[PDB]
Amino acid sequence: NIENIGDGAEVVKRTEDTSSDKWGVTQNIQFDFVKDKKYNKDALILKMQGFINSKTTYYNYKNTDHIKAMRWPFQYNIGLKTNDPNVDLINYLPKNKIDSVNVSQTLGYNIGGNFNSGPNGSFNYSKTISYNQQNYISEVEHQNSKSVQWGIKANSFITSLGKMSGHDPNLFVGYKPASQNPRDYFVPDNELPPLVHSGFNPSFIATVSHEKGSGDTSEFEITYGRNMDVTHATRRTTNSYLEGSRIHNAFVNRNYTVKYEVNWKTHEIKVKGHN
Repeated sequence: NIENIGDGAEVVKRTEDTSSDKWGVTQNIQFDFVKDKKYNKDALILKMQGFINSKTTYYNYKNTDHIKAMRWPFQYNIGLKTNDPNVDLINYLPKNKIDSVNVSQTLGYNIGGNFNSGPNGSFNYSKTISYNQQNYISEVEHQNSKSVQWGIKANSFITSLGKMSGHDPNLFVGYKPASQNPRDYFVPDNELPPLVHSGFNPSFIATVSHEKGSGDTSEFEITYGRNMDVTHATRRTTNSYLEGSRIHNAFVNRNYTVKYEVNWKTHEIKVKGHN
């Protein structure tokens, strides 16, 4: 749990695993403390992994028998925040808007406080992210020196019907209903991306600096969750056909938030709370 990355430099590693069956979330956090004699600041690389269940559900609408609903994650939320004035968020990955099916990036470190969030010469330490986001797009929703938040949202779909936007109210609505079971007014699982039928496996990185001797502890709040949309499929007769309608941002910030405290001196980590 201690890796030597060079003369006067080492990485002290800690991990925290925290799950919520209520939110359907697992936070697998890697806390890599960068101890370097040539770097005048405390530094910590946080690798945010785990799982966010999609919580996709299908149900009959009110007292009807012609209207069926699909409650699905329009977006996944991944957020990190500190309330410490002595901490600075110095880099994070992914930085830019990315629609690639797979997101794989590397953070590099070179002795003397040199971080290369660009991916010449080798690194003293590296950390890699890797996640799949088929039909979704990743982009930073918010950033400042104390926080970063990504949105991984429904983007572009090709179902059995054609090329659709993640905002299109007809998205996931079936052409013909299979039965009166509410699932059956919506496209089968092989027409659904994994982020809709199963969930998201996040892989995000953030690096923070801390002014040495300004305080031994800092709190970090990490949030993992979803913004749920509701798609209604209405059976009509022209023999039966389905017409789609959407309640966009039906349930926002359905998130599991965990508060962590790091000790810069002892490299120890506690969980202070969660919802």
